[PDB]
Amino acid sequence: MRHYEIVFMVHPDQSEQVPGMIERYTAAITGAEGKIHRLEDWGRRQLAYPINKLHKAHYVLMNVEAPQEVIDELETTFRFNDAVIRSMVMRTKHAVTEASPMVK
Amino acid sequence: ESFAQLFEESLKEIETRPGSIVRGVVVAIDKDVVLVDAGLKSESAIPAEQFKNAQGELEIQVGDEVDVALDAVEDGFGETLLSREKAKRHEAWITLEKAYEDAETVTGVINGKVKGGFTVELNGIRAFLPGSLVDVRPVRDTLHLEGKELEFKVIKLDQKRNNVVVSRRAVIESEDPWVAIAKRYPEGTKLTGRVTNLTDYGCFVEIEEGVEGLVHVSEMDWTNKNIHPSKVVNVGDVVEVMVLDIDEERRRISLGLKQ
Amino acid sequence: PVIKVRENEPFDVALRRFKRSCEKAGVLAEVRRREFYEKPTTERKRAKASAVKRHAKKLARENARRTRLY
Amino acid sequence: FCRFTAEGVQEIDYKDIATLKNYITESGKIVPSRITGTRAKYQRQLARAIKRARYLSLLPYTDRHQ
Amino acid sequence: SLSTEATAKIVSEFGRDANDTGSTEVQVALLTAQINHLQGHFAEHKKDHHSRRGLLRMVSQRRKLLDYLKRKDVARYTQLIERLGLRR
Amino acid sequence: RKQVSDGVAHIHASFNNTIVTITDRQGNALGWATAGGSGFRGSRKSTPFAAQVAAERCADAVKEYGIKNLEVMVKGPGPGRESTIRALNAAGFRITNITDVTPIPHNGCRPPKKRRV
RNA sequence: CUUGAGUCUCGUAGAGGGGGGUAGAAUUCCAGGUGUAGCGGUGAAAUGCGUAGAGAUCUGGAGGAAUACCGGUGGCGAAGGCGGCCCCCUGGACGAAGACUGACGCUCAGGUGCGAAAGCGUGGGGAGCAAACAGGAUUAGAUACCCUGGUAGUCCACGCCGUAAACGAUGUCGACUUGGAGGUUGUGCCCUUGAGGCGUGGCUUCCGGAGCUAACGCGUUAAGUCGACCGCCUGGGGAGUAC
Repeated sequence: MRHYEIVFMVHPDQSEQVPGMIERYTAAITGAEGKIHRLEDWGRRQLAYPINKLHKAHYVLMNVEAPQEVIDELETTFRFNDAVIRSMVMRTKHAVTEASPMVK
Repeated sequence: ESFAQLFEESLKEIETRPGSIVRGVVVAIDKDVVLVDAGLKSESAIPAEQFKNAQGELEIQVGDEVDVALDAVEDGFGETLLSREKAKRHEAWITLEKAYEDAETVTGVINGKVKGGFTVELNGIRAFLPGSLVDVRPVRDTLHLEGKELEFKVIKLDQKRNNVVVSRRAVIESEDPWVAIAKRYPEGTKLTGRVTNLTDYGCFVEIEEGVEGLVHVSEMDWTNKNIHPSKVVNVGDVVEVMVLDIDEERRRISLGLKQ
Repeated sequence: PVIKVRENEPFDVALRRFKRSCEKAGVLAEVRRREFYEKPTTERKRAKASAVKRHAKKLARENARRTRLY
Repeated sequence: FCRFTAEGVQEIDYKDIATLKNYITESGKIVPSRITGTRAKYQRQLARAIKRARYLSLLPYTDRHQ
Repeated sequence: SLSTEATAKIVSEFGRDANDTGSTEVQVALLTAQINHLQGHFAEHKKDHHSRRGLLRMVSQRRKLLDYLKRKDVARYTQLIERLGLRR
Repeated sequence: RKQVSDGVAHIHASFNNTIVTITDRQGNALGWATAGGSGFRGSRKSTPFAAQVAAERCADAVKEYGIKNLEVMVKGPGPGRESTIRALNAAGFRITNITDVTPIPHNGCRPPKKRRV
């Protein structure tokens, strides 16, 4: 429908919970016949500045071709979920399946 | 008729833009201005200093032929950029010749490293090379008789920015500038750079593969303020300069000359 | 303009470096600019005026240069 | 002497942090298109990318802040 | 704007050839649909003045088209206005 | 008083008056001095010399703490900026870092109106 | 009938508009730590804040407003105007080829809408700034300029107001007439042999030719050469006032 690109940052103490969260997110996307073109756990990462007093955080990239309702839902979930510190759902023109420059 | 049209495409065919075709005949000499005519719209105001060879006196009388250069047209009145750069292409060709047989042989004599590689001079010109290139091993030409005769065996060349370090003695043995701007960095790496334009606060020596250096007015000499850089150095000349400072961000490498 | 004195570096040199850094930043200039409120109009005017001046310097002066002074 | 014209990139990436880092100051500020010689079209894109990065704490807003 | 598929559909219905697209009637239909779409938007966003300008322009264009149709060929116009449900 | 080897010098350099404050690395102020305090008033205290002497005074004040290493944080625009740090150096601390810490907003609050003189 | 006008296809750049989120810097205040006599301010002072612990400095919190750098005689918009980042809804512009419609056009008195800032109404909000006001200076006086404070207001919602040097002091639309140097945004070809080479469109900054102009100047974005429609002027004041 519309090709979004999502990057969310999880609190580093909840790093072991991340995979489950990712799975959940994927599931929702799948539900509305939404494809998920790339998905990249960047892992624990040093922040350029300390958001909410903490210096590292766990970054997950995820590209999705989904309807906007589901995106909205995801956003809502993120906002209420306290594990995820920041998110940045961000539209894109194409599917962009090729890997990110920091993974490579 | 189409005589002229054909003559035009003929004359297009029998010239090119760079200093390649040795065509300008020296048709008046006067100190301090040479002048040619390479089939261009006007005659060059040549310096005398693009034409004296290795000890200071002139070499070419009337009728003699050197190509100059091009791709710059009309600053008001006149035609060229200097033929001496011409010469650089010839030097490049000889350096390239190495590749064929994996060994360019001339003479290289390198006494010392301004910036970590002995300086080698070929014919009139002198070039700077990275520190390893001067010696094959750890021999070091400091114990060799000063300004000794070998050749140059090439150690390293930078391929974009022109720095070539060559192999003295041991005959038997045989986007782009700004990401990795850490090569000439570390505090004081001396460089050989041609100055371009002196902006009454500066001199703008800039050679190392698409960068910009200043050497502004404060150093330049050992007088501060009364100096006026046009009096004190040159126009278009390869000099002693080193970095003293790099900002890889606001591309201002601030070189010096008082060293 | 965060700076650290290198091992066996002179004080004066360090100071100079710091100064240079500051200059690069344009921190002082920025401060000066934000001392008082500039009306948008005024800001616009300065920018355009400055531009005009620059243009004048570049072209008219170049034209003058073509002709010799003596 | 623009990099992005030569590379021929379709869009500048905020994730490509290293690349961004060449166009950002020691103090964190985005470097002018006069200095870098970046093309105007690309410059804006680059700026946007940088901004995005800053939001994601990939690049810093400034040197001092902590 | 109007989605491509929707536009195509509109063209097919009103246009005689279906490749035609520029038929007056077809154009009118296209305009009308757009107007309808924008009504919803403008109910929500009453202060979106700039956008509303475009809508107004579109409406004007439609009116003009209708007028043109009327002088040329009355029956067709009548048919069109029955189809779309344009009071005039 | 507990002696401390390393600390910070905060140099608040205004247009009218320089204030030097030596503190520990954590934030807790040890001593301070000012150009206004050093026996300079009006025209005099808005000068580099004044700033320097303030700095000197400050240094003198934190003698008992036994401070060898010192990082400098320079704030605001003023004469007392280079001079002050020089003075500090003279007074004989190993100057470790020289930081600028001027508060630059990213366009935030409206400044006061421009003076008509 | 297809050259004007419009529709469709694919892209393009954009501070165009409306709505909802969020980020970081800085100011202010609150609470607490450290610390000690000044701070602040000016031409110079004083009012003012300070030993009831200010200023400085560090930690934590609150809240509002605006968005450094990018940033540009850059961009978009009918004008007014529009500037962090993200999403949702949404208007226009331009190019590339085709395909279609077939004069459907231009202008517009009345009419209708949009229309900076200030201002008004009701309800919120209120950090900073600041008409009014107060004090301190300056001064012959100082109902000002400068300083210290400071309330409407600025901010948001929904209404009204309908004006500005609302300016390019230049109505809109179309056609035609020598050039140069740029900027920006497409696009065709070319060995992109490289940041290039040769074109071709849109918008745009400066200089200047003919011509025009009282001169200043304008000059393919005309103030030139013409056509279509509208608006407006008829000495200065009285007056854009009175009724």
